[PDB]
Amino acid sequence: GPSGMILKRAYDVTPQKISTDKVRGVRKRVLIGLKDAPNFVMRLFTVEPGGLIDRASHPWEHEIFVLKGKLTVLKEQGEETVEEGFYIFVEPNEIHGFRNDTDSEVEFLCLIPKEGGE
Amino acid sequence: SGMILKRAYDVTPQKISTDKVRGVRKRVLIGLKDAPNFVMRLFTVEPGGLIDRASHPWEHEIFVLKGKLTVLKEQGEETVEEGFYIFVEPNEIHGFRNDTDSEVEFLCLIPKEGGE
Ligand SMILES: [Cu+2]
Ligand SMILES: [Cu+2]
Repeated sequence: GPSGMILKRAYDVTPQKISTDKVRGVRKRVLIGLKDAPNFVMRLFTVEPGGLIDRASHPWEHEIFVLKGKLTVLKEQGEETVEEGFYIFVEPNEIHGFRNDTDSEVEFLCLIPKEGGE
Repeated sequence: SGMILKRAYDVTPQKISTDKVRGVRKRVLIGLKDAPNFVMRLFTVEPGGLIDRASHPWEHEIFVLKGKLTVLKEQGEETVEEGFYIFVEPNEIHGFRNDTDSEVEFLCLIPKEGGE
């Protein structure tokens, strides 16, 4: 493929609104997307206060790193909150979701294999 | 289980000190034991630390978490700060240095073919 390196301020990517049956109060920046990625993509999610990524599962994993705030993680059984500096691994097909129960924006990096989209 | 939630700091850093890498610690957050496709590491570069120029047949996806990171390119260099992401194409010459007086941290993901 192509050569070179991209170095860019993540906030120079505009946050795009995500609105689906199971997602509300969320915006996403695609940092390293399908157009460039050999294998996996990098997104930066912003969860607004009260925003919800409701429980779901899908045939690919997540690798997540929490950048800002207190994130509530929804599990098959119950929930647990983590904060900036936590990582999360979600195996393929594992039930998961996220909620922001705080009054300030939560941000996390979320990487998936590119077969799962961007 | 099917979900791991952990404070990255709690993962034991590994000291690296070789002919090409000095003053660097590496945490493997999501490693080969868990990862179906790609691995997640967190590097700490001490003041004056160096990851010297190299290339390899896999990409890097990096996010700068803390500090001012000097990025070595095939020729020359570029400094970036916390809040920058870096995509290094496969085979591109790259490395890293910390010219500041405090620790620099960055997240670094590679496909599993690259090891952890
Ligand atoms: Cu998901
Ligand atoms: Cu490298």
